[PDB]
Amino acid sequence: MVEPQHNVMQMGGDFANNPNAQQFIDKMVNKHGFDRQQLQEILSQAKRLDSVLRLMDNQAPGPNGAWLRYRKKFITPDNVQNGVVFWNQYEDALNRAWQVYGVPPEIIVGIIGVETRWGRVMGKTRILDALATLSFNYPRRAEYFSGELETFLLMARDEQDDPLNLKGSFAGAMGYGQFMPSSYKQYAVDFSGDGHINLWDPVDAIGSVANYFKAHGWVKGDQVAVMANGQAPGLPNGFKTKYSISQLAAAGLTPQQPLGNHQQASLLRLDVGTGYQYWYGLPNFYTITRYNHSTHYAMAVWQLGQAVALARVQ
Ligand SMILES: CC(=O)N[C@H]1[C@H](O[C@H]2C[C@@H](C(=O)NCCS(=O)(=O)O)[NH2+][C@@H]2CO)O[C@H](CO)[C@@H](OS(=O)(=O)O)[C@@H]1O
Ligand SMILES: [Ca+2]
Repeated sequence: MVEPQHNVMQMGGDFANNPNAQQFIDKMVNKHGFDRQQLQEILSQAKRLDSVLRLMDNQAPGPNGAWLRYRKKFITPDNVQNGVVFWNQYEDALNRAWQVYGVPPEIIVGIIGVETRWGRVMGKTRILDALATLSFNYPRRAEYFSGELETFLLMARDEQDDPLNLKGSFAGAMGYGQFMPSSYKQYAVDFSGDGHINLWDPVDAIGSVANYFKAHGWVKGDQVAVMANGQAPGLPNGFKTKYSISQLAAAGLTPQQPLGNHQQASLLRLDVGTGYQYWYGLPNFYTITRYNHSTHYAMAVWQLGQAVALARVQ
C-alpha cells in the first residue's frame, strides 16, 4: 500500500549531487511540510538547461535605428489586427478591469500582446527545469530564483497541478501575461470568478495584469509619456532618469502635449535611425517598466496598445 521509502535519500538526474538542490529540499520539508521523497522524485526529473544559463549570462548587466527594429517586431498589421480581435473578444473583461483597477484596455492589450501575442507564444520550457537550473546552477541570481521555485511548487501543490507539466519562458514566466511565480502569488487574481487563478485563462490574465499595474502605482487617466520637440543631447537618458520640467526646458525641450501638474519626468531617447526622438516619461511609463525593466519594452507596450485602440475605431 503506502511506500514511504525513508531509505531512498539520494535522487538521480542532473541535480543529483547538487548541494543547493539538497538544501532546497530540506527547506521545503521543514518550512512547508513537503515529503522529501516526493520532492526528490520531482527534482530527479528536472533538467539543468545550459541554454537557460547562457541566456541569463547574455542578458547580464548610433543613431542606427535601434528603436525602429524593436518596434517593428510588435507593431505590424498582423499584430495590430490580432490585438483588435483579442480586445473585442474580451471587451467585457477589459472594461471591468478598467472599472475595478483603473488600468485601461490598451495597456492590458499591449502587455499581453508584447508578452505572448495574445496567447500564441506562451513558451515551451518546463517551468520546473528553468527554475531548478537557475536556483541550483546560477549563483548570481540563485536566491531570487530559489524563491520563485519555492513559490512555484507551492502553487502547483495548491492548484493540484503536476509541476512537470507547466511550461513557459526560460526564466520561469507563465501564461498570457508571463507572470513569474512570485507575481502570481502577490498579484494574480481570479478575475473569471471560477474560484481558481489560472495564468493561462485570458480573463484571469487580464485582471491579473490590471491588479499588477494598480499595485505598482498606475494612476488612472494619467498620461504615460509625451513626445518632445527639440533635442537634449547632453543629458543622460533612460527610464530611471529624473529631471524637473524646468530643467528639460532649459535643455531645449518642449512637450507636444500639456503635462498638467507634472513637475518632473524621465528623459527617454529613442533611436529612430535618422536621429533621436526625445520623450518626457511620466509616472505611468515607469509603472510599465515595473512589469519588465526596459524602456523599449514599455514604449512598445504603450504604442502597441494605442495602435490597437485606433485600429478598433475604424
Ligand atoms: C509580471 C512579472 O512577473 N514581472 C516580473 C518580470 O517578469 C519578466 C521576466 C521575463 C522573462 O521571462 N524573461 C526570460 C527571457 S525571454 O525574453 O522571455 O526570452 N518576462 C516577464 C514578463 O515581462 O521580471 C522582473 C525581473 O525578474 C520582475 O521584477 S522583480 O520582481 O523586481 O525581479 C517582475 O516582477
Ligand atoms: Ca479563474
